[PDB]
Amino acid sequence: DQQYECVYGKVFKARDLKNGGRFVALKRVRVQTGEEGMPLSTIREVAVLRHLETFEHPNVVRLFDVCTVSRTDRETKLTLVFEHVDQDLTTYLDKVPEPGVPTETIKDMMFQLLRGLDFLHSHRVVHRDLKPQNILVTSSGQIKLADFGLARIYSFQMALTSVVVTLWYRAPEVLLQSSYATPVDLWSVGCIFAEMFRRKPLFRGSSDVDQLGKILDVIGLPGEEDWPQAFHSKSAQPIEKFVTDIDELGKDLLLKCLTFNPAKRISAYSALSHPYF
Amino acid sequence: NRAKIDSTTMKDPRVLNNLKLRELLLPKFTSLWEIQTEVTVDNRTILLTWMHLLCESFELDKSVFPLSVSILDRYLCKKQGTKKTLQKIGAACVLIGSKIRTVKPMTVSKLTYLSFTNLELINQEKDILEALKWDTEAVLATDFLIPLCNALKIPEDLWPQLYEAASTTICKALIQPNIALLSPGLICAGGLLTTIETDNTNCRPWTCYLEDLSSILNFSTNTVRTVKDQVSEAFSLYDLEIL
Repeated sequence: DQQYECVYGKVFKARDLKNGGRFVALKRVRVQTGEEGMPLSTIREVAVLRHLETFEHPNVVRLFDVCTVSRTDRETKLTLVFEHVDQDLTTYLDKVPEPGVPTETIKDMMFQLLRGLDFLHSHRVVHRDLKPQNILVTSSGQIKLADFGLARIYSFQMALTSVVVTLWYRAPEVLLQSSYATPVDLWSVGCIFAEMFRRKPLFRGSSDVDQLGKILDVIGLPGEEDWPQAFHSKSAQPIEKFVTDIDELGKDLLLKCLTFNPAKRISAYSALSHPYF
Repeated sequence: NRAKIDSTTMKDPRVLNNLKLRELLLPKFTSLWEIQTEVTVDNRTILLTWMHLLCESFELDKSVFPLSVSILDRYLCKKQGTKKTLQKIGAACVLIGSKIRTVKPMTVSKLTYLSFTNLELINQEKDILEALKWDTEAVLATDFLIPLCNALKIPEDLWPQLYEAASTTICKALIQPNIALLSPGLICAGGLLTTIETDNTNCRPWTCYLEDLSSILNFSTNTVRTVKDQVSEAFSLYDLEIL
C-alpha cells in the first residue's frame, strides 16, 4: 500500500520500498461492502499460512503481510503480499522447450510438490485447490504451494461442501458428491503429474457428470467394493495412450495417485517413499 | 451436509507430535485476561456461555467455539475491552472462527439481531484481525480428540460417539476460567477420561488410560488425573441462568 509499487481481485507482482527493491507479490483481495466483513477465504488462507510459517517449509509459499487500509471515504481494500516467484507450474510448461521438462526435472518437482503436500497433511491441513496455476516455480526449480484460500484444517465429523478443486483436477469422491478428505490432494496430484509428462490436462471435462467419465474412460471402471450402474464398463485403456513418455516406475506412481477408491490411493508420505524417486 | 469421516493420513500417524509441537507455539497465559482494566473473568465466563450457546443452538462444527474462545483471549491481551463492548467483541470472535472452522458461517445479521450495528461489528472483527495480525487459527483442545483416541488404541468403532460425547464436554468446560490456563492437549485428555466415565460404552476403566496418557502427552500422571477433575468441574459449572 504505502511503500509498495506494483510493476476476487488481481494478482499484481510488486517491489517493496524497504528491502533491496525486492519483489513482494501483491494479491489485492476485494471486500465488497455488503455485510460479512473480511472475505471468508482470505482468512482461512492467511490463517493457515500464519500458523505453519514458523516451520519455513521449503515447498510452501511465504506470506509477508496483510496491508488492509481502512477508508472513511469508500470501502476498505486488502493488500495481501506473499514472496515473489517467477512462474506457476503452468507458465513453466507453456514456455518450456520441446519436449517439455526432462524426466529428471519432472521427477524433482513431483518430489517437492509431494513433499510439501506430505508436510501440509501432517498438520491436518488439506489444501483443497491443487492445480498447475496454484503451484509456483523458483528460478532454480523448486516448488511452492499457493492460493491457500480453500485449504482448511480437517477434523473428524467436520461438515463439508462437496465443492473442492476446479472441475478438471477434482477427485472422483468430490464429483459423486460424496464425502472427502486428504486423498483429495493425492488425486489432484496424479493429474498435475500426468500434466507434466505431457503439458496437457489429463482430464479435461465440461460438467461434473462429464468430468467423471473422461476420468472413467482413462482409469477405467472400479468395482462394487471400490465404489461408494450409471457409467460404462469399458476396459481401462493403457495410460501410455494418455500420458506420453513415462517411466515404468512413474507409471505406477501416477496409477497410485489416480486411483478411484481414495481409501487405497497412496498417501503423500509413502508417495515420497515410492521407487520413482 | 456431508461430514468428514476418517483419514489415517490425518488420524493415525505422528501428528500428536506436531499438535504438541504446535501446541508449544502460543505461550501459556500466566493469568487469564491479565491486562484487563474493566471487564473481568466473571464477565468472560458469562460471555463465553452466551457464545457456547450461539454455536450449540446454531449447530456450528465442534471446533468453532474452542477457537472463538482462543481468538477472544489472544485478542484481549493486546487491546482493551469494555463491558459496554464485550458483547460485540465476543460476537466478532465467533464470526471469524466460524468462517474458519465451519462450513456454515455465522452471518452478521444473525449475530447482531442477537445483541451493536451490523457494521460496527465488521469493524471489531477487523480490529481483531490486524491486532492478531491475521494470525487467528490455533491448536484447539478438540484437535487432540481422535489423535489421542488413536494413540490410546481406543477401538475405532467407538470413535464416533466418543468424539461427539467428549467434544461436547470439552466445549462447556472451556467456558470456565481455570481451564484457560491448561494446555489443549491436557484439556482434551481430561475431557476424554471424564466422558469415558459415562456408560463405559465398551471402554476400559478410565483408570487404564491415565498412565498411558501420561506417556502419550508426557506429563506426570498426577497432572493428568488433576486435569480430568478440573475439566469435569468446569463441565459442571455450566449454567444457562447466569445470562
